[PDB]
Amino acid sequence: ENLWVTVYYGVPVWKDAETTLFCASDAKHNVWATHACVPTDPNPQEIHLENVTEEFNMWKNNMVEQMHEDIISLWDQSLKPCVKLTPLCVTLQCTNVTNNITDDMRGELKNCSFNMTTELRDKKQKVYSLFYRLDVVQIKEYRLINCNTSAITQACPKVSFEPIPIHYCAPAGFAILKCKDKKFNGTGPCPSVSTVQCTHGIKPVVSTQLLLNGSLAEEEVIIRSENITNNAKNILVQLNTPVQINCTRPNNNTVKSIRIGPGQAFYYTGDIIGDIRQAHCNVSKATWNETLGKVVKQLRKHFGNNTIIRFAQSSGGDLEVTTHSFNCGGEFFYCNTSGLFNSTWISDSITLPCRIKQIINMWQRIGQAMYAPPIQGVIRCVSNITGLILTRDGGSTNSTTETFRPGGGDMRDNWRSELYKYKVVKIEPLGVAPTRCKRR
Amino acid sequence: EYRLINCNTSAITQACPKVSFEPIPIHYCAPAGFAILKCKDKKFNGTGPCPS
Amino acid sequence: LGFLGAAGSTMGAASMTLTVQARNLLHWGIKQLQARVLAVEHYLRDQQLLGIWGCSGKLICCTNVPWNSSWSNRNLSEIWDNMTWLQWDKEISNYTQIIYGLLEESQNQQEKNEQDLLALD
Amino acid sequence: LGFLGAAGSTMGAASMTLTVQARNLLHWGIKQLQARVLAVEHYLRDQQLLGIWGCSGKLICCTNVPWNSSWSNRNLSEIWDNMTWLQWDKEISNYTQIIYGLLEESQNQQEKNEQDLLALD
Amino acid sequence: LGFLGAAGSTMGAASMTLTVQARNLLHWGIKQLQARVLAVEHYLRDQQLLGIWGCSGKLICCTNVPWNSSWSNRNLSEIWDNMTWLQWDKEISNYTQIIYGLLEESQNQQEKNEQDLLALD
Ligand SMILES: *[C@@H]1O[C@H](CO)[C@@H](O[C@@H]2O[C@H](CO)[C@@H](O)[C@H](O)[C@H]2NC(C)=O)[C@H](O)[C@H]1NC(C)=O
Ligand SMILES: *[C@@H]1O[C@H](CO)[C@@H](O[C@@H]2O[C@H](CO)[C@@H](O)[C@H](O)[C@H]2NC(C)=O)[C@H](O)[C@H]1NC(C)=O
Ligand SMILES: *[C@@H]1O[C@H](CO)[C@@H](O[C@@H]2O[C@H](CO)[C@@H](O)[C@H](O)[C@H]2NC(C)=O)[C@H](O)[C@H]1NC(C)=O
Ligand SMILES: *[C@@H]1O[C@H](CO)[C@@H](O[C@@H]2O[C@H](CO)[C@@H](O)[C@H](O)[C@H]2NC(C)=O)[C@H](O)[C@H]1NC(C)=O
Ligand SMILES: *[C@@H]1O[C@H](CO)[C@@H](O[C@@H]2O[C@H](CO)[C@@H](O)[C@H](O)[C@H]2NC(C)=O)[C@H](O)[C@H]1NC(C)=O
Ligand SMILES: *[C@@H]1O[C@H](CO)[C@@H](O[C@@H]2O[C@H](CO)[C@@H](O)[C@H](O)[C@H]2NC(C)=O)[C@H](O)[C@H]1NC(C)=O
Ligand SMILES: *[C@@H]1O[C@H](CO)[C@@H](O[C@@H]2O[C@H](CO)[C@@H](O)[C@H](O)[C@H]2NC(C)=O)[C@H](O)[C@H]1NC(C)=O
Ligand SMILES: *[C@@H]1O[C@H](CO)[C@@H](O)[C@H](O)[C@H]1NC(C)=O
Ligand SMILES: *[C@@H]1O[C@H](CO)[C@@H](O)[C@H](O)[C@H]1NC(C)=O
Ligand SMILES: *[C@@H]1O[C@H](CO)[C@@H](O)[C@H](O)[C@H]1NC(C)=O
Ligand SMILES: *[C@@H]1O[C@H](CO)[C@@H](O)[C@H](O)[C@H]1NC(C)=O
Ligand SMILES: *[C@@H]1O[C@H](CO)[C@@H](O)[C@H](O)[C@H]1NC(C)=O
Ligand SMILES: *[C@@H]1O[C@H](CO)[C@@H](O)[C@H](O)[C@H]1NC(C)=O
Ligand SMILES: *[C@@H]1O[C@H](CO)[C@@H](O)[C@H](O)[C@H]1NC(C)=O
Ligand SMILES: *[C@@H]1O[C@H](CO)[C@@H](O)[C@H](O)[C@H]1NC(C)=O
Ligand SMILES: *[C@@H]1O[C@H](CO)[C@@H](O)[C@H](O)[C@H]1NC(C)=O
Ligand SMILES: *[C@@H]1O[C@H](CO)[C@@H](O)[C@H](O)[C@H]1NC(C)=O
Ligand SMILES: *[C@@H]1O[C@H](CO)[C@@H](O)[C@H](O)[C@H]1NC(C)=O
Ligand SMILES: *[C@@H]1O[C@H](CO)[C@@H](O)[C@H](O)[C@H]1NC(C)=O
Ligand SMILES: *[C@@H]1O[C@H](CO)[C@@H](O)[C@H](O)[C@H]1NC(C)=O
Ligand SMILES: *[C@@H]1O[C@H](CO)[C@@H](O)[C@H](O)[C@H]1NC(C)=O
Ligand SMILES: *[C@@H]1O[C@H](CO)[C@@H](O)[C@H](O)[C@H]1NC(C)=O
Ligand SMILES: *[C@@H]1O[C@H](CO)[C@@H](O)[C@H](O)[C@H]1NC(C)=O
Ligand SMILES: *[C@@H]1O[C@H](CO)[C@@H](O)[C@H](O)[C@H]1NC(C)=O
Ligand SMILES: *[C@@H]1O[C@H](CO)[C@@H](O)[C@H](O)[C@H]1NC(C)=O
Ligand SMILES: *[C@@H]1O[C@H](CO)[C@@H](O)[C@H](O)[C@H]1NC(C)=O
Ligand SMILES: *[C@@H]1O[C@H](CO)[C@@H](O)[C@H](O)[C@H]1NC(C)=O
Ligand SMILES: *[C@@H]1O[C@H](CO)[C@@H](O)[C@H](O)[C@H]1NC(C)=O
Ligand SMILES: *[C@@H]1O[C@H](CO)[C@@H](O)[C@H](O)[C@H]1NC(C)=O
Ligand SMILES: *[C@@H]1O[C@H](CO)[C@@H](O)[C@H](O)[C@H]1NC(C)=O
Repeated sequence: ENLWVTVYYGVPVWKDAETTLFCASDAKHNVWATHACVPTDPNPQEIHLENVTEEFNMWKNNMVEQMHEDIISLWDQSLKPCVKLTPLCVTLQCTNVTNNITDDMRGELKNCSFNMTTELRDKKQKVYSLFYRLDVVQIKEYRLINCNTSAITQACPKVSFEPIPIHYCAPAGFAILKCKDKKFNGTGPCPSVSTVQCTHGIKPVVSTQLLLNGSLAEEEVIIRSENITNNAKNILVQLNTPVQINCTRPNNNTVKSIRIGPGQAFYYTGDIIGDIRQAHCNVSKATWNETLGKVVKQLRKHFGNNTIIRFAQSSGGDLEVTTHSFNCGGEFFYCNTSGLFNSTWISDSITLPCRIKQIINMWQRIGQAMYAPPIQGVIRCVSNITGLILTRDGGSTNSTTETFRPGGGDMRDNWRSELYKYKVVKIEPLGVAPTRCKRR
Repeated sequence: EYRLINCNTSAITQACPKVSFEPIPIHYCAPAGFAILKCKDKKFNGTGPCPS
Repeated sequence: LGFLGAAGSTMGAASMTLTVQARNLLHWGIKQLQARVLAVEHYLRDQQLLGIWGCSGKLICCTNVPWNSSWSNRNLSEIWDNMTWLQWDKEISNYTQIIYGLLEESQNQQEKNEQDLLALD
Repeated sequence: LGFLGAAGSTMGAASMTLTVQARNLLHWGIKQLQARVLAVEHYLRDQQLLGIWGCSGKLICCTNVPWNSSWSNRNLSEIWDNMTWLQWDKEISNYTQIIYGLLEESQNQQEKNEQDLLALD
Repeated sequence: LGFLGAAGSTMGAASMTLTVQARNLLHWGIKQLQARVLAVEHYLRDQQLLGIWGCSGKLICCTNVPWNSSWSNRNLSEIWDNMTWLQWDKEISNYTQIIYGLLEESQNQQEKNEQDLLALD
């Protein structure tokens, strides 16, 4: 009939949008966000949206990029007041350590000495310290790793590396949607959708080949990838059960320090008390055996019936991607994961060797490097696997078998495991309608 | 033999010779939506109700 | 009854919550400020559209622009009682700029002149 | 009668100055930006609240919410002549959340529906 | 008649374009933010001034404050047909603050009182 344009304001309609999110945390010095952010809402609200099928796509989620940039900038701030080690690039003559030692690959630990500067410009001192083979390159005469490629900064010993959960909250005019559907593969319409003011806290845990200290799947192991048929893509696997990791460093190392210049001091590994033994991490055999069987069953659903599934160690690449990185106590460990992936599937514990490196580059940036200070005493660290990163050696159509190897090298993929649940939308309050009416 | 005091503690920066340390009076002003109240009382000890 | 709780409701039912929705529309330091400044600017721009239409005093208003029903062949009961606002916004997504242009030009321009003529005498 | 000169005056006398008060409501660069953005966000919040009440066009308006005598056991002449706004604001500070909620529920939500029905018919 | 195209026209003709003009009124990070914030504060202050005058809902309005014959020695039709707004603004630039004060003081202060009495009844 005689229909007319009408206008409504406050209309409950939203559109896809990207905006800066405000960081907050539930949390003395720490490298993490607690210094750069504000307190959270003690009682977060959630509203279920009935009859809503809103589409999610984790692979396009901009929240991943926003977190990455905040984490990198956040981490860099912690090194700005800290000591520079530029004076330490020297001839560094070294010899083999001889002691009551079960050792490792021979030459792994070395006794080194160098001419070092003092508080006064007029004076020098002779010092010695222990170094790991990974941090030393032969020119006998030696150089520290990256002495010809980058400046090295010593991390301040007072600052903790222990992860602190980070929450993100919407600005006014925006809302964060959450997918509640169980067994969601990260894409397509979500059967159950709710709105939250803020996200659940996410810890910035850094690891390779395995995802540590994250969320678990609600019912069954979930396998997802940007493209399941493309062997190039990383496959993220979320476990529905925990598997622990027990790492230790038994050697009882000691720490000594010397003042360098008027404003700086250097910390180094001193004599080791007692027998010298290999650092290592345990993985339970029985638990892992069950865990693999569950993953294989789910893989068969994606890759078809009667395909023989095998696992193997990475064929190549840098230590960062061929080994499992840890940060325990501030010490950086690299472990050989072989024996976790050493299996074929058709139908009490494992001990992995580890190596310690004091010079690291967590974000793989060229021209950057950090020196961790040594930690005094024996270290024990207990954490758990909540997922895996896998890649295929396949893409071949000429076989009835398939093989998987660990992936890694991109930190953003770890955050996807917690952020796949969330989407950001903008609220558009204005709209119009046909209903018949009259006005003067 | 001598050492400059605190060479064992900190870097020392020379003050620039062209920069005066002479005090300059500073006034503080409110942003919009705010106002500053001033007590006009005498023999006020800095606390309690101000009569003016 | 909470924010966006109306999303699953029919367009008619949703009208009960419009006021509730309105209340919620209003280095790192730079990023935070940019978000807040833009949120304010966006809010003000929507208010300007209403101000031109003369609808700024109300959440709900009528206009003098005819519906031109050929835009969508639906009955009022088919729209108001059987559909959400989310679905509706898609149905008229290609006509929104037209409707807004009609409101600013075909209504406000006639109304301001008639009101002025009455004021003059 | 300068800014806040009315603060010591009786609530009735204070009404003469409401316009004057309204006129005054509206890393160094970061300090300037934070102060200015907050001043604007605050200003808009007060205006939005009046807009819900429908009082945004006036400094003074009436509403359809009846007074609950339990909020204050006083006569009208008692409040207007024997009290300042500073004293009054403290006296009913427990009930301001209630009054604001009543204004929306009893007037804004009710009137927009009745007026829409008249417009529809 | 594009943006400011009206400036070349006489004052009467310019009234056709008021809506067009209205649409356009609304380290490195500091420059961006300060420019945006100042633009917003200026915009809001003009709306506040109209709100005091009671003309906030209209592009054009009339008041009951009489024109002082000393403000300009011109005929009414002369001003509308023989001048541009750019010229007109200069001729009364000495009296703008006086006119603004009169609108606020001489009229709106009385209307709010009469409305209170009518509402009271
Ligand atoms: C520390 O001792 C080990 C073991 O003798 C040295 O490694 C040997 O190096 C020689 C000479 O090139 C080789 O012929 C051997 O095969 C190495 N033995 C191994 C790998 O078991 C190592 O060079 C010594 N380190 C230093 C600094 O002298
Ligand atoms: C910094 O020094 C290292 C060690 O000399 C260089 O790495 C060597 O590169 C040459 C090129 O002829 C190779 O033959 C060696 O095998 C490398 N040595 C090691 C231990 O890997 C490095 O190239 C120098 N600078 C840069 C930027 O690489
Ligand atoms: C998650 O599962 C959905 C199905 O629930 C996948 O959607 C597929 O989309 C493609 C588009 O070309 C269709 O051809 C498929 O038929 C759909 N599903 C199936 C089973 O074929 C979606 O791609 C999945 N996401 C991922 C990352 O695998
Ligand atoms: C590991 O080394 C530390 C020292 O770095 C040992 O701690 C010492 O324990 C003895 C016990 O009598 C104390 O008297 C010392 O004062 C301690 N040294 C400190 C606190 O610096 C520790 O016992 C060693 N652990 C062993 C041998 O298992
Ligand atoms: C990981 O498992 C290994 C093997 O059971 C543990 O090795 C034993 O450790 C105890 C001391 O805790 C020694 O007395 C045994 O001789 C070790 N057995 C060996 C070397 O075969 C290891 O301690 C476990 N790690 C942790 C942190 O519990
Ligand atoms: C982890 O350890 C294994 C050995 O246990 C390394 O692999 C060996 O590589 C050699 C040379 O290709 C083979 O001959 C061996 O058969 C491999 N394993 C064996 C024999 O058990 C593997 O490279 C190590 N991983 C890393 C990252 O160093
Ligand atoms: C994963 O979380 C667990 C539990 O918080 C971590 O274990 C704790 O580590 C801190 C820091 O060393 C200790 O103060 C706690 O006492 C530990 N809790 C225990 C032993 O129950 C574990 O370190 C985390 N993993 C990572 C990689 O951060
Ligand atoms: C869908 O909307 C209707 C509206 O009456 C509501 O009753 C229903 O609960 C909503 N969803 C479900 C699953 O019921
Ligand atoms: C090795 O053990 C022996 C016997 O306890 C002890 O005498 C010795 O000090 C230890 N190591 C060295 C380098 O002497
Ligand atoms: C330190 O310098 C002296 C004098 O040249 C030299 O004899 C000594 O070997 C140097 N020490 C080291 C560790 O190089
Ligand atoms: C996965 O990659 C294959 C390569 O042939 C492509 O055909 C297919 O469309 C991709 N699937 C996607 C993008 O979902
Ligand atoms: C750590 O030790 C516990 C027993 O204390 C064991 O249950 C668990 O599997 C271990 N975690 C590993 C080996 O990752
Ligand atoms: C390194 O060599 C020096 C030679 O004097 C020795 O005194 C020192 O104990 C050695 N350090 C270790 C850890 O063996
Ligand atoms: C894991 O346990 C099963 C029995 O539950 C056993 O058959 C299998 O051999 C074990 N591990 C491997 C790699 O097969
Ligand atoms: C293989 O196919 C059968 C049905 O013929 C099915 O029951 C079984 O689960 C399949 N195995 C897979 C998908 O691994
Ligand atoms: C890995 O698997 C191969 C093939 O079955 C076997 O020969 C090898 O011994 C296994 N490695 C370990 C450490 O069990
Ligand atoms: C895995 O480790 C985390 C560390 O915070 C702990 O909270 C969680 O309960 C662990 N899961 C287990 C032990 O199943
Ligand atoms: C620096 O020398 C002063 C001389 O009084 C002494 O008091 C102070 O402890 C020294 N500082 C350090 C860090 O040794
Ligand atoms: C419906 O509106 C369109 C413009 O959006 C117009 O072209 C068409 O003629 C209209 N139908 C009528 C007026 O019947
Ligand atoms: C809309 O529905 C009414 C009854 O509510 C009916 O009378 C009318 O014909 C319908 N309009 C159409 C189908 O265009
Ligand atoms: C409501 O719309 C659906 C499609 O969304 C349609 O299938 C159904 O018939 C409609 N119900 C009516 C018109 O009563
Ligand atoms: C509106 O435009 C979209 C493409 O952007 C088109 O798919 C849709 O059919 C159009 N709607 C109408 C009613 O023409
Ligand atoms: C203060 O009180 C006196 C009466 O005692 C009154 O005349 C005066 O106006 C009051 N001042 C103010 C600012 O209200
Ligand atoms: C006044 O407030 C009390 C307490 O909330 C309430 O019980 C009473 O019903 C209210 N009276 C209203 C209209 O009278
Ligand atoms: C308020 O009215 C009552 C009526 O009994 C009266 O007793 C009381 O004195 C009045 N209060 C004032 C301040 O006039
Ligand atoms: C108003 O609220 C305050 C804070 O709870 C309370 O102390 C005061 O007694 C209240 N006034 C009343 C209930 O009249
Ligand atoms: C008009 O202007 C004259 C001065 O030219 C002034 O004396 C008179 O008071 C004014 N009338 C007003 C402001 O009503
Ligand atoms: C105003 O009109 C009068 C006649 O009413 C005329 O005499 C006078 O010149 C006009 N003033 C002008 C055009 O400035
Ligand atoms: C305005 O009036 C003046 C009087 O000298 C005249 O010269 C001029 O042409 C007029 N402008 C017009 C009519 O546009
Ligand atoms: C306005 O003020 C200026 C000040 O220089 C003066 O020159 C001009 O004549 C004044 N205009 C009027 C109409 O008085």
